[PDB]
Amino acid sequence: PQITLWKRPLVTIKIGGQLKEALLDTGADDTVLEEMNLPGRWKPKMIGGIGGFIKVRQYDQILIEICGHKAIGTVLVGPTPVNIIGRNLLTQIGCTLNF
Amino acid sequence: PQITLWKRPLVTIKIGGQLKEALLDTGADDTVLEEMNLPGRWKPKMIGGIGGFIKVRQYDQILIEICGHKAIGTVLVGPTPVNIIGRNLLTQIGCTLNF
Ligand SMILES: COC(=O)N[C@H](C(=O)N[C@@H](Cc1ccccc1)[C@@H](O)C[C@H](Cc1ccccc1)NC(=O)O[C@H]1CO[C@H]2OCC[C@H]21)C1CC1
Repeated sequence: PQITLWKRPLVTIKIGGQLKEALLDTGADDTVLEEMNLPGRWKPKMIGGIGGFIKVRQYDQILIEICGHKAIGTVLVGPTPVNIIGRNLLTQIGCTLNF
Repeated sequence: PQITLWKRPLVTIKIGGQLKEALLDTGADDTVLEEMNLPGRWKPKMIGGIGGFIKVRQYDQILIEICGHKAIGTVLVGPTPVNIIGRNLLTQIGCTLNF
């Protein structure tokens, strides 16, 4: 679809069998989700934005469905204020910016 | 144009008569630029991100050209790690997400 930017570009995602709301974020290299208990091994990581860094758990090869479009990649999980879909998964669903 | 997301969506902007590099960021409500000398009145403001809050100067009704498209709006100036163009100006240049 086409998403305008008058409001935060929030969409429904399906991950680990659960539905969540997430922000499509072209300014994010990586995808960061609010605290959730995903199964499997993970690696510690630190992610930075405005204000500093937070500690996250990095999970590899996680499947996420974003408005019916499937993507598979690295998902970071930690105390983020909002679920963020980053470029690593937005490239996979064929997302572009247009103006 | 149409911009894919394999690389960071960095563009050249013109502000206060100066050229800078900035990230087109659909996950940002507001536009935040690194420390710089902008003309005009300004107000102290606080903006929060993934790591916490930073102190910024809010400049209102600032002209900025983003890849040839003129926007006039609010620009925050402060210790951000990267220059970010947020939705407040992306809407003015007609930017949408498409997938
Ligand atoms: C490699 O480094 C990265 O990719 N870092 C990513 C990251 O932080 N990206 C941000 C831009 C960015 C890019 C590189 C370095 C610093 C800043 C932005 O895209 C996402 C962020 C989401 C958000 C956070 C708190 C509350 C609401 C929304 N938005 C934001 O901070 O916006 C500020 C300014 O506008 C205001 O509205 C919303 C909050 C306010 C993190 C996700 C992986």
